[PDB]
Amino acid sequence: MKMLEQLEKKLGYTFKDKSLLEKALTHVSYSKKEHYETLEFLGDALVNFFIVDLLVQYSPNKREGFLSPLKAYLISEEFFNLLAQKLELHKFIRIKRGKINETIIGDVFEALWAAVYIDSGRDANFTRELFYKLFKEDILSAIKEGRVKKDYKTILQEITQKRWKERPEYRLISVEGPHHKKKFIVEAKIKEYRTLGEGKSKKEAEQRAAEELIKLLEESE
Amino acid sequence: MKMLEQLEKKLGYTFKDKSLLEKALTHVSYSKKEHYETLEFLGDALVNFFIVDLLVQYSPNKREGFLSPLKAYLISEEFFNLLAQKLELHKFIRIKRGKINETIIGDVFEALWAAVYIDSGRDANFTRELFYKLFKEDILSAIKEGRVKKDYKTILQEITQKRWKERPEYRLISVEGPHHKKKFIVEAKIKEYRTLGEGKSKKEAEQRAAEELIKLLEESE
RNA sequence: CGCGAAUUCGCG
RNA sequence: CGCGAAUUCGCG
RNA sequence: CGCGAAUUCGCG
RNA sequence: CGCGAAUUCGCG
Repeated sequence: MKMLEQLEKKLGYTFKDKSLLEKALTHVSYSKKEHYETLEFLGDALVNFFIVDLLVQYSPNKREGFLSPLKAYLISEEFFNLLAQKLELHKFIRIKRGKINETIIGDVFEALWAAVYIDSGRDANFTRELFYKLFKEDILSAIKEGRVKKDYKTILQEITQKRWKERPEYRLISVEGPHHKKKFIVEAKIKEYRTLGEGKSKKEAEQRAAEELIKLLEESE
Repeated sequence: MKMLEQLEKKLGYTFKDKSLLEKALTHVSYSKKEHYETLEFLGDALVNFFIVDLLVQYSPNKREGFLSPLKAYLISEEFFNLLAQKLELHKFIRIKRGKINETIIGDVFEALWAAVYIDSGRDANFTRELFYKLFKEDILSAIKEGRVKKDYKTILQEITQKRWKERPEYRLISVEGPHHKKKFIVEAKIKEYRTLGEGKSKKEAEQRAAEELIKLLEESE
């Protein structure tokens, strides 16, 4: 296909089986029999490994407390899209009109790499170098500027300020258990949408509620 | 023969560098800045990959709905402990005798393969085979035989009947999500104790709840 | 112990 | 319905 | 679990 | 209509 060649040209790899490359680009809404779903599964574990290995090598601090935040960002939907954009993935994806979104691009990106892996005769070392060739420069850049992930409270506040010029209100509902290992439950509220959050401290609880309240706000669109 | 050599043989690999192999086997509580924390962080990613590649290649059903639960069981410390028996890590692991539990063994399991990976000049392929060499059948064995999920409810019932002669009471708290994928949340209670659980079905939720209820039904009387 | 039932939970 | 478990009741 | 059905939502 | 998710009722 005139299109597959281009995508291959960008990756610097030619598939020994065009049906495999095509499968990774095909969404379930295009072909109920052969879609990226399964490769997506394998790519998740694959890309995860590539990124985690780059992290433990180029991170100024090796402790888990430090590395965890960075990983959360590196394997996030957001970042995967940035990297998928260097290939213009949306252009080559085969899906039904109006069903595409950022969650999808992120997955085909994962599947895409599971494809190369398998098509290269499951050669891990090879796939990894190809991946770094195209993205190592970008990954080390994120690690260096400490790019983390915004917590739910900050995200919620922005969402609710973008739409209503208002901020949610958290309130303490109840307290329970023992004094040493206390249980908190807070209520996140915006307009008339409400969610509850449970946790060890008032803050963590709020973080939970905010996360919930964000899900709720999504569907109300 | 030395401790290491004894393991290197049961592992089928002779470390170029001994320090690395002995680091993966150490617990901070013994070696202040020479424990497996970091290696474990990479090993996790490395092993999750080794498994996922094997799972999506030989699994009967290659649907994400089917594989997802299988994975959870395959990379669980619970399972890693079973695989670990092949080596009896609970014999070479260096630690202040009196804290070595199940989790630690798992972390060491992951941390070990990370050591192999590095000492092998970071040859994922090589390390992967060495892995299948030892655990391929075991994994395949568990992949197709099926997971005999733990019946927390009945167990929980066998306890409250033993200590209070009264069986537990479950209670639905909420139901969220689209009707094609509802997400339940139930609250299990006994006498004056409470715990929550959530799942794709009431039964599932009831289990996740009767579970946490047991973990806490041992932190009192 | 065996036989027959009940209640509850689980699996099929 | 069947199997299993727990706790009961009856019979042998 | 198997048989017979209802309801809601998703997918062909 | 057929698949699939969830919730139920009758029978075995």
